[PDB]
Amino acid sequence: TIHQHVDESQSSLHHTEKQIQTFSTQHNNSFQELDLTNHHDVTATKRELLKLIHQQPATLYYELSGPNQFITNNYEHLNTKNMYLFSTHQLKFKNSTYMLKIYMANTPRLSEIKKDNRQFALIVDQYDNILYANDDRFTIGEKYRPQQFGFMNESVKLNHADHRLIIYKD
Amino acid sequence: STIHQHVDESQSSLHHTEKQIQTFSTQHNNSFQELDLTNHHDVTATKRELLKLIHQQPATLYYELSGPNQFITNNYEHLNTKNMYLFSTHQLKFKNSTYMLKIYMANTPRLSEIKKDNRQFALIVDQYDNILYANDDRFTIGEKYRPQQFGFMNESVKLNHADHRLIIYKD
Amino acid sequence: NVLTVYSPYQSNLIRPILNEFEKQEHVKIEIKHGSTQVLLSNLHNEDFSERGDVFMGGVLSETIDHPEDFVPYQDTSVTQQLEDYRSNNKYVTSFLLMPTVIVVNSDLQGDIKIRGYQDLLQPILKGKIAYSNPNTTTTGYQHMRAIYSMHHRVSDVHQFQNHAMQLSKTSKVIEDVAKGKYYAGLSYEQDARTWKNKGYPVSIVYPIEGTMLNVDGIALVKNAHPHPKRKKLVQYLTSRSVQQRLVAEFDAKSIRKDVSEQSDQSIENLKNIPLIPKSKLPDIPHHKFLEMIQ
Amino acid sequence: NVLTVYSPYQSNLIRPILNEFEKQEHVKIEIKHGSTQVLLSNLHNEDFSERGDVFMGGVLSETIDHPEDFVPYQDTSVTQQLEDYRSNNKYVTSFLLMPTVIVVNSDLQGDIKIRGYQDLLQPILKGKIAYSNPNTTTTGYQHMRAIYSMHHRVSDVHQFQNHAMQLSKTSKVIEDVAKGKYYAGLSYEQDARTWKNKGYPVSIVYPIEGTMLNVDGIALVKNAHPHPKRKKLVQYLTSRSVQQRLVAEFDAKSIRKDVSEQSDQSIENLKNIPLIPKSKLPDIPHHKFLEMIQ
Ligand SMILES: O=P(O)(O)OC[C@H]1O[C@H](O)[C@H](O)[C@@H](O)[C@@H]1O
Ligand SMILES: O=P(O)(O)OC[C@H]1O[C@H](O)[C@H](O)[C@@H](O)[C@@H]1O
Repeated sequence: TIHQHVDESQSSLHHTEKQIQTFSTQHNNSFQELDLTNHHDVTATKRELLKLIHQQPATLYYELSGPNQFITNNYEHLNTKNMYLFSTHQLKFKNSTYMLKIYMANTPRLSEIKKDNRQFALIVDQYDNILYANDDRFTIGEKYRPQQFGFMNESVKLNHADHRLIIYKD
Repeated sequence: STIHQHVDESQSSLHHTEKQIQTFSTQHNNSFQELDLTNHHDVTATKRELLKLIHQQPATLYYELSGPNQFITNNYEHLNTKNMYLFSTHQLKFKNSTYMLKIYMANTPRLSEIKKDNRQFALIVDQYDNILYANDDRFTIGEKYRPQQFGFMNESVKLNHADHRLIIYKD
Repeated sequence: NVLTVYSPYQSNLIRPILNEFEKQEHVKIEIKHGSTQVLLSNLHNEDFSERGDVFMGGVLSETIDHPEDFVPYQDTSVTQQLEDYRSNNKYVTSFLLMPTVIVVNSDLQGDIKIRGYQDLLQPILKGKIAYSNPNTTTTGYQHMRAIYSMHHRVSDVHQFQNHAMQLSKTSKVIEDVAKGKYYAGLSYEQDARTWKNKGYPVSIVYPIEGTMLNVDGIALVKNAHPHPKRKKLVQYLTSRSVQQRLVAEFDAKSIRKDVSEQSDQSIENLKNIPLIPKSKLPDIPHHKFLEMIQ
Repeated sequence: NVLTVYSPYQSNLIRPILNEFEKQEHVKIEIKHGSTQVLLSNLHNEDFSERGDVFMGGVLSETIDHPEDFVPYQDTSVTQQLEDYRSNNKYVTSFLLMPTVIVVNSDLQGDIKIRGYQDLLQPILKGKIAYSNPNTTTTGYQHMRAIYSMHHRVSDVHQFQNHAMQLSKTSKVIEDVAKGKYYAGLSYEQDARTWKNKGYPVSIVYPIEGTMLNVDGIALVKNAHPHPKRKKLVQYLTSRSVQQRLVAEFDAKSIRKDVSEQSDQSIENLKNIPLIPKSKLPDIPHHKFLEMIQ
């Protein structure tokens, strides 16, 4: 059912967001000793980021940007504008501050319920801005108007922001 | 509103678009043989004819006229033609060399509207089940459509210009 | 709670700015898009209780036929706006400077010279140029005023209209010119640049006989229950930071003296555009001018 | 009407060439994908009447446990194929040469030296390397023979297995190494190059102790109604133009002297790969080797 899938995805997203915050807090002291102009410290940072990526169910892409680096696991250069921006952090490294952005392209559960159940997913803020979609009739950055559509839908609020996850079936 | 009505309307629209291309190529055989595409005036005259051809039909069409020194196109946004329906390919005799003309269909209003309003998607496949057009993200142009693998409400018809089938379907 | 905005602007220009105002002031903004005069006429027949709050876009200081549909208000930042273009209309606040332009398809042009309104009357261009309905749009109406201002001849207006194809929507002109349906068209600066920046073969021409400059305005709509943040919205739209963002991200021309222009490319700055001087502008009122050229 | 092909190959390698055979011979080809031994075991339990026609991919000349499920055939193209890699198996025709490789994630590697199987046993790599099931896959099985060929020690095979994570699918190894879940993995050349060419941080390592070369084969499947064009397909797959296309468009290593062996861009041709010589290759039959290392 849509209701069962809405609960599962919200719990999975809330867990994933807690692990990211726990990761950043527990690596605060470690990152301040790593200078990202050194090839060893870049490798050590990539190892920690990729380890974090594969501890979560969702398909996540990180972007660590600064003066000398644009470090990412988006090796195929997929358009991050079509992804859910999930967290943004300014991290203190030995040599400079670095911005860490984590994007969610999908989750295995949302992709499966789209394939097997034709249930699509939207993430919108309190002003109806579309922040995530896996249905091509919706574009991230545009407005969601629920009165324009008649699909069975159920929504739940995400904990990390004033965002709503909407799972629907046409 | 039905799939049956939309397949008939889309098939008629596609046949009309293709017949304008065929009539254009037939009627412009001798005209192009007098045009040298290394002359900028003849390039302008060719672009005028191509753009005029585009706007005599409803579908969103992109042309590619390629040869020595030239790649002439109205794909100004550099959209990926691999995600478009290759609709016709012709070798044209110009004064200075032969030039290949390809016409791609990115979409047509009839297929785009029924996708938005009715959630009815469109496939174009050849006799070997190669996907030649799709507006559904679960299907990729160049891959195989395996009918035995889906439960869709669908209706199919053959297009006149090739061994292609238009399939309109709904979940 | 919802603040409704009437606007002939394209969504790509105002939706981002209005989205930021939504987040800052905790209000949802709904936009009604349409031709300027169509929005104004529907607003006029709309009952007092159901009307929106703000009208932004179009030459409001000169084409509002029903001033009783609006509330007098004046932005406190008027003293920071360019003196040539401040509003003389109690109901309107100046917002942006928008040059009207001729758009030319460079793939179709060839050797055809198109430098202004006179070049458009070449017999080679008959039926191959487009414009929008002057009765319903700001752009079509302002262009007819520019054509009339050349020699003050209604025959020049009629000669062009019999030479061109009239379209219902202003944005349809730039789309069909950019896509190669017409050799040229009558558009405005921001719409022309939207399609030129996407790669379309669009050349932007400021008519040499005199370019009509639009002073876009903002007006409060007279309704039963005005939204408590609508005057704050007017302040926001005329603030320096927002005007600076409009020039930086969208190449717009600001109404404020403090904010600097950004043309470099494509073209032009305001000083280098052959604008119709304020003394040559026809002073015939909107409705009366439209009926005169009917 | 339909010619059914069993193949452990990835679709990206064989679907294009089989599509060209479809148009050349006016026949529909359907592919059944899966691990090599899973396809063979399911083929064995598949009812005689419903079986497919052709098996392509995998080391068929050495890992077909049920020869009664296939029909002997001789490709007329053998005289142009490399003499060291022709089939002595009555049912199999040699098709391609596929080096087995170690794939290394260059984002994770750092200073960890990885040049062969022995380097994979470094304690820092414990639990961070992956391989596919040797009982069901060609790739996992061939790698276990390569590890055994080092010193002819079953303990070396067990030592690696206790050090690595076993996956069910061969292509899951390269995907999870490329995406950063594992530091290294046991894969094959064509799969490794597919992900390296997509931009993933994949380094292809030919084990310094001896690289196992796979002689991929083609076999006709024993069925009730063989497709009349299947022997033409075998000739097609071993034909010069098709082998040349596989080398040019897909960087495969041809079985034929005839095709020019174009090795550059990424990674080696055959001469420069430290292949396990014919004297060190274990001659233990397939099933017996699997039980021995159990
Ligand atoms: O469709 P319209 O009524 O012509 O309005 C669309 C645009 O055209 C004019 O040129 C104005 O400068 C703009 O403020 C207006 O948004
Ligand atoms: O999944 P598998 O059984 O490992 O088969 C996948 C591939 O691996 C092997 O290395 C063979 O060289 C290929 O012919 C085969 O297609």
